[PDB]
Amino acid sequence: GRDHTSKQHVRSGHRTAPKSDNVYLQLLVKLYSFLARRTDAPFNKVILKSLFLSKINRPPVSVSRISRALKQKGAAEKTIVVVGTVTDDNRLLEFPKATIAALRFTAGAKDRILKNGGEAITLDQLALRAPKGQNTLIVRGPRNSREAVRHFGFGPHKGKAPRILSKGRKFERARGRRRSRGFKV
Amino acid sequence: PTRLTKTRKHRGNVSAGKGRIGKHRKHPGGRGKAGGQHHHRTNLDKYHPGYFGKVGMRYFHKQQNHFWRPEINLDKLWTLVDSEKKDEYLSKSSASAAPVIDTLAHGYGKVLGKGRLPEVPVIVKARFVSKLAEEKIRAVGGVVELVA
Amino acid sequence: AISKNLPLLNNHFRKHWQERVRVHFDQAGKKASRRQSRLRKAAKIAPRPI
Amino acid sequence: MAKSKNHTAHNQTRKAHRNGIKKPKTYKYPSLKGVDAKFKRNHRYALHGTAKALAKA
RNA sequence: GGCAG
RNA sequence: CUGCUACCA
RNA sequence: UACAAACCAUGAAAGUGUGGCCUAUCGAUCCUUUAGUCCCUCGGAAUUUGAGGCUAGAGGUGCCAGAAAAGUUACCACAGGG
RNA sequence: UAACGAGAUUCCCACUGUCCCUAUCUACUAUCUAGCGAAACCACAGCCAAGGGAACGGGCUUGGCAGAAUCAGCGGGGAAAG
RNA sequence: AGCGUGCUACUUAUACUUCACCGUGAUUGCUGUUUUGACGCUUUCACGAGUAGGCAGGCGUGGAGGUCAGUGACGAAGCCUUUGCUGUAAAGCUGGGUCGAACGGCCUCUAGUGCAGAUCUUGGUGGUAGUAGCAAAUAUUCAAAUGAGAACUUUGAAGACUGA
RNA sequence: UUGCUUAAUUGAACGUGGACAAUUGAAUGAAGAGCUUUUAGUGGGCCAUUUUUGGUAAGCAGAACUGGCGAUGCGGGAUGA
RNA sequence: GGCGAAAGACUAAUCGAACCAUCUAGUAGCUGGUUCCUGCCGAAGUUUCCCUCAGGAUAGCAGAAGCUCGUAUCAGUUUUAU
RNA sequence: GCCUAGACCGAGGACUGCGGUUUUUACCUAGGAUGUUGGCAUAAUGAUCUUAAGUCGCCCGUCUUGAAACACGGACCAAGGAGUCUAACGUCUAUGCGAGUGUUUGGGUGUAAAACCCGUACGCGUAAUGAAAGUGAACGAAGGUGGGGGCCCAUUAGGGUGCACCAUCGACCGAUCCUGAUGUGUUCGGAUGGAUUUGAGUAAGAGCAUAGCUGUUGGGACCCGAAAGAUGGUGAACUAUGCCUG
RNA sequence: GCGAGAGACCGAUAGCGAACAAGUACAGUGAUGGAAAGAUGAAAAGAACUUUGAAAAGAGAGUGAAAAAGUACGUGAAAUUGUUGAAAGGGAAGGGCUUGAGAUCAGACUUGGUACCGGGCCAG
Ligand SMILES: [Mg+2]
Ligand SMILES: [Mg+2]
Ligand SMILES: [Mg+2]
Ligand SMILES: [Mg+2]
Ligand SMILES: [Mg+2]
Ligand SMILES: [Mg+2]
Ligand SMILES: [Mg+2]
Ligand SMILES: [Mg+2]
Ligand SMILES: [Mg+2]
Ligand SMILES: [Mg+2]
Ligand SMILES: [Mg+2]
Ligand SMILES: [Mg+2]
Ligand SMILES: [Mg+2]
Ligand SMILES: [Mg+2]
Ligand SMILES: [Mg+2]
Ligand SMILES: [Mg+2]
Ligand SMILES: [Mg+2]
Ligand SMILES: [Mg+2]
Ligand SMILES: [Mg+2]
Ligand SMILES: [Mg+2]
Ligand SMILES: [Mg+2]
Ligand SMILES: [Mg+2]
Ligand SMILES: [Mg+2]
Ligand SMILES: [Mg+2]
Ligand SMILES: [Mg+2]
Ligand SMILES: [Mg+2]
Ligand SMILES: [Mg+2]
Ligand SMILES: [Mg+2]
Ligand SMILES: [Mg+2]
Ligand SMILES: [Mg+2]
Ligand SMILES: [Mg+2]
Ligand SMILES: [Mg+2]
Ligand SMILES: [Mg+2]
Ligand SMILES: [Mg+2]
Ligand SMILES: [Mg+2]
Ligand SMILES: [Mg+2]
Ligand SMILES: [Mg+2]
Ligand SMILES: [Mg+2]
Ligand SMILES: [Mg+2]
Ligand SMILES: [Mg+2]
Ligand SMILES: [Mg+2]
Ligand SMILES: [Mg+2]
Ligand SMILES: [Mg+2]
Ligand SMILES: [Mg+2]
Ligand SMILES: [Mg+2]
Ligand SMILES: [Mg+2]
Ligand SMILES: [Mg+2]
Ligand SMILES: [Mg+2]
Ligand SMILES: [Mg+2]
Ligand SMILES: [Mg+2]
Ligand SMILES: [Mg+2]
Ligand SMILES: [Mg+2]
Ligand SMILES: [Mg+2]
Ligand SMILES: [Mg+2]
Ligand SMILES: [Mg+2]
Ligand SMILES: [Mg+2]
Ligand SMILES: [Mg+2]
Ligand SMILES: [Mg+2]
Ligand SMILES: [Mg+2]
Ligand SMILES: [Mg+2]
Ligand SMILES: [Mg+2]
Ligand SMILES: [Mg+2]
Ligand SMILES: [Mg+2]
Ligand SMILES: [Mg+2]
Ligand SMILES: [Mg+2]
Ligand SMILES: [Mg+2]
Ligand SMILES: [Mg+2]
Ligand SMILES: [Mg+2]
Ligand SMILES: [Mg+2]
Ligand SMILES: [Mg+2]
Ligand SMILES: [Mg+2]
Ligand SMILES: [Mg+2]
Ligand SMILES: [Mg+2]
Ligand SMILES: [Mg+2]
Ligand SMILES: [Mg+2]
Ligand SMILES: [Mg+2]
Ligand SMILES: [Mg+2]
Ligand SMILES: [Mg+2]
Ligand SMILES: [Mg+2]
Ligand SMILES: [Mg+2]
Ligand SMILES: [Mg+2]
Ligand SMILES: [Mg+2]
Ligand SMILES: [Mg+2]
Ligand SMILES: [Mg+2]
Ligand SMILES: [Mg+2]
Repeated sequence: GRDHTSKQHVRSGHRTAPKSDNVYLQLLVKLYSFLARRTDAPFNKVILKSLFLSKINRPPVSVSRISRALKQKGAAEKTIVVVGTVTDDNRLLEFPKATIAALRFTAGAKDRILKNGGEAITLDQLALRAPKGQNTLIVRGPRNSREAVRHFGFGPHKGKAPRILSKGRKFERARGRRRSRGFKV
Repeated sequence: PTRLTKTRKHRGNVSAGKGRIGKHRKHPGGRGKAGGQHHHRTNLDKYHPGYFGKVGMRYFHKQQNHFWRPEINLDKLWTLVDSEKKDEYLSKSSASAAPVIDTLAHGYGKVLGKGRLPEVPVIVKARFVSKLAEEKIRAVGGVVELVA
Repeated sequence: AISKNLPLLNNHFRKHWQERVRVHFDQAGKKASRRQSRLRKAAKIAPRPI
Repeated sequence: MAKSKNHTAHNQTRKAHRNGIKKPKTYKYPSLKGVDAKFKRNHRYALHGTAKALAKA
């Protein structure tokens, strides 16, 4: 017998492969499994891990986030890397000339990027023009802006959103939300 | 598919995952929202505060068509300009000739003032505008024309 | 009866609802017969518009 | 007829030590909630002026 | 809680 | 103070 | 319990005082009623009554997180309980 | 309270196998044969003593022991059946 | 071969040590030799009790799309069987016998999909067991006939009973 | 820096700039730490040592800490949660 | 409802409210059962509220999915100081 | 230091390493068993079945703190037999498109319930807040500070830039309370500046749709099970009582 | 109701209660309740005839692809049972582990190569 100081036979708790059965995503995982196994560049290990992530863990990246990341000091000619979808933002007044590598582009995002003199390339084209991820800049979308996160950790004095189907004066606004109706939490 | 359900995996085990002590029963605790003030108070107070009671005044025969007023902000206002002529308008627009944006004809009732406009004169036709939306439109040399 | 952090539902199924379930199996059949009625009515009075 | 066990703390430290007992995390800046309103009010102006001076410098 | 002796 | 009558927290 | 913003009492003053030297001495939703704002609404448009809202108290649940409630069965029934 | 009572009760005479205390006899069974032929019940089954054990075992542990196949009876046990 | 105490040896748990094998978790490397499996191969180390319960990977059944230009009256399916083989297992395959018209493997879809129990349901069958029993109403007997066969039928003779 | 505070050029809080580098300031260990969502069963317990209350006591009733049985086989206590 | 020289008696083997069909698969916090294999992890009988005490909700204990990172700073332990 | 008896095992499968002896770019006991001999292949060997012997082994399922129980169900066998479907939902995952998304109410079309095509509306999302009248989201590089993977410059270290995310201080929008400018249907308006207040908000959108497991609520609702309640009918061939006729 | 076409439906304990002389048989005074029950073979070719027997039947024969299809009819499981054979058995039997005995099954002289080379298994 052994006096176990930890739980036995515990899986790592991290994805070692995409849940997706897309063969082309599997080819991308192949390419970056080789790069991460053989290049010593930390970029390739980060990209390989990000290719496993689920859809909510790869939030869409607006073309405004890319504009703001390119507005960092000394980052105007970096290659923007988004492991996910790049969406359009019709609130931009202007977009620069940039090189962006992404899993997917929307029609508006790709149209704007090419309209302004830039490139919209895939991660395999990235692996050839930057096999060690030189002069790159990974951009991630907001994870906590999702609607489901509004209701996480609901409780008294927690300030989160109740799980409710209708909105109005008759739906969960009286007792416990108001001192005129008892208490407020 | 039923072949993927845990009912197929519980076959051969006595209780079907319901327990030997608990003994899956008809309706322990009541039906529906029963006992919301008595034995489900700990649940409703924690997760649905405000559930019991009245707030506000009633409105007999409320017609929601009266309250139709979709909002469009200023950072989204130039999307109502024709896409094929947006860049030309953004370049050649002046006080003598500025694009007209009919927000009501595009389905909006009130113009709100979030975001920033291009520094380009526009003529905005709206049923309602906010104070800051109209201040920002006038600042770029534009105007708000009230319609009904 | 009330459990977890879930939305509170309004499922109006306390009457004998199963006696009044209308399933539209005949959507395609009604589409086709509606088209045939429309053709017959047009051909009856052609070239007068329907 | 229904006389049962009244109270017991047996097995409660075992359950508390399965996943606890976890100390709270420390952060560089604690929340100023509950701090004197007069101090908090003035501290707002002090930080604003400090930020202006560093920005100009 | 209202009348009344 | 007795009698009668009245009773949604 | 400790402060914040007022307005006060007391003391020469510093101060002290947000009930009782401290540890008990008490009460939701719905309804009613009063005070306050004299403000919002009565939805074809108004005026005046009336009604409904918003904020704070009171009327009470002592089984005190709070059903509206008398017995008998030796004629008895059912689900169960070692 | 006369009369009445398959009502409850006590005493007396007669009477007697109720008893002392049992015995004998008859028919029909049971019994054996030919023919006919069910049912209740059935976890598996069926020898005891002690132990421990859900605190009264057929099974477990430790002992006693233990030899085919059976018939008529019997009512201790099967915490027998209903 | 008891009681108190000391000593030596010896006995043996699913425990400990070394080694083999299974699995789980982690871990080393693998593309100019990656090379028709990289959801693969490979190096190393540690670990394995389990009701209620959770999850994962599989076995099996009816039907559906596709595929094997699959099996089959020269014998499909079913059934019986120390003929065996494979898998930890759920099970799969096979020899012999019987039989007579359909059936399977693989990639997927789907569900009225897996039984030892529910005083379960319907059907069937035991032990009991050739056992309990076939005992109220007085009672039958001889002979002949008929018939393969007569306690029980018919006729005769008798003996009885119901007893208006 | 401030509208707080001081009689004040005093302080309070938050800062710009500078110095002190792996003995960065006890031990031992660390199949790593932190974070989130979601859902099952359960909500009759019982026993042993020690502390302990009621009771003459109880294989009694009630608490404390720990370890167990329940949920667990294996060797020993003949047998036995 | 009937009928009752009255027993809750009788009303088609049914009576302290007949029988038949339907509402109806009435409801049950209660009893019973709940069907293949292997692998990995693995409890609770405790807190608070409840006409709550054979039941629920709530927190705890458990599984699964992971995510952000990679020795960062953690511990059912000791030492020293207080 | 030396000598000496026995038992169990032999995983791996070209080479690669560390050592040792070096007479040597050789050899070794040094990153896991070889050599030799005999016998057998009609068989020594292995498996299963039956049975004996030794040893251990109580009847399963169930509720239970506790069952082999003198607790309950079970005589036997075959066939049937119990978490389903639907409406609306939470989390997670996969997929398509993405500030949008959803063709299928309908229309077109057809090889005719299929497949293919079409679009207005509408739903959800893109704005919140207040009971309401109503109002309605940039001081700033969409803010500051401390971290922060990755990237850039380096060269232990160090500097720059730092998305997601975390802690913290602010700004903006609605409500509440205070102040109350030019003005005026003189009671309206509400500029401006504030407040230990408050919102399920802003602060370079993330959603919509289909599907799957799991979980939820209403439904017969995992299967079987009341005593009862109600609606509409059938019985006085038994029996109770009255009447008529014997 | 009348007439049609279909199905990822059920396949005779299922599917309607009813695949059949089924709302039939049967029960109840009555209202009502209400089953079980499909399958020889391509074709009856449904076994002439002889013999034993009172007969039913049996034994020969005959038809048939088959009588291991004879209407007590395709296949023909289990419970339960007869016979034959094998084995065991002092107040149950059954099970696991291990070996013996008996029975069954298997395998390298290989798809061996040319007296020899070498191999397989069991052992010293
Ligand atoms: Mg171990
Ligand atoms: Mg409601
Ligand atoms: Mg109130
Ligand atoms: Mg479950
Ligand atoms: Mg159960
Ligand atoms: Mg339960
Ligand atoms: Mg109550
Ligand atoms: Mg308890
Ligand atoms: Mg004073
Ligand atoms: Mg004061
Ligand atoms: Mg009111
Ligand atoms: Mg009106
Ligand atoms: Mg009150
Ligand atoms: Mg109470
Ligand atoms: Mg209470
Ligand atoms: Mg009563
Ligand atoms: Mg009584
Ligand atoms: Mg008891
Ligand atoms: Mg008399
Ligand atoms: Mg028994
Ligand atoms: Mg005995
Ligand atoms: Mg005893
Ligand atoms: Mg017994
Ligand atoms: Mg013995
Ligand atoms: Mg007797
Ligand atoms: Mg007896
Ligand atoms: Mg001695
Ligand atoms: Mg050993
Ligand atoms: Mg295990
Ligand atoms: Mg289990
Ligand atoms: Mg089916
Ligand atoms: Mg063929
Ligand atoms: Mg065959
Ligand atoms: Mg045929
Ligand atoms: Mg096929
Ligand atoms: Mg089924
Ligand atoms: Mg069965
Ligand atoms: Mg079972
Ligand atoms: Mg039965
Ligand atoms: Mg039966
Ligand atoms: Mg007899
Ligand atoms: Mg008799
Ligand atoms: Mg006579
Ligand atoms: Mg639960
Ligand atoms: Mg619970
Ligand atoms: Mg319980
Ligand atoms: Mg238990
Ligand atoms: Mg143990
Ligand atoms: Mg033992
Ligand atoms: Mg002893
Ligand atoms: Mg009476
Ligand atoms: Mg009486
Ligand atoms: Mg009767
Ligand atoms: Mg009556
Ligand atoms: Mg049911
Ligand atoms: Mg029922
Ligand atoms: Mg209960
Ligand atoms: Mg474990
Ligand atoms: Mg119980
Ligand atoms: Mg080897
Ligand atoms: Mg034994
Ligand atoms: Mg039970
Ligand atoms: Mg029970
Ligand atoms: Mg008990
Ligand atoms: Mg048991
Ligand atoms: Mg017992
Ligand atoms: Mg009993
Ligand atoms: Mg019981
Ligand atoms: Mg029984
Ligand atoms: Mg079956
Ligand atoms: Mg739309
Ligand atoms: Mg509004
Ligand atoms: Mg935002
Ligand atoms: Mg009632
Ligand atoms: Mg009569
Ligand atoms: Mg049928
Ligand atoms: Mg039928
Ligand atoms: Mg047949
Ligand atoms: Mg044949
Ligand atoms: Mg045949
Ligand atoms: Mg046959
Ligand atoms: Mg048999
Ligand atoms: Mg004997
Ligand atoms: Mg043997
Ligand atoms: Mg042998």
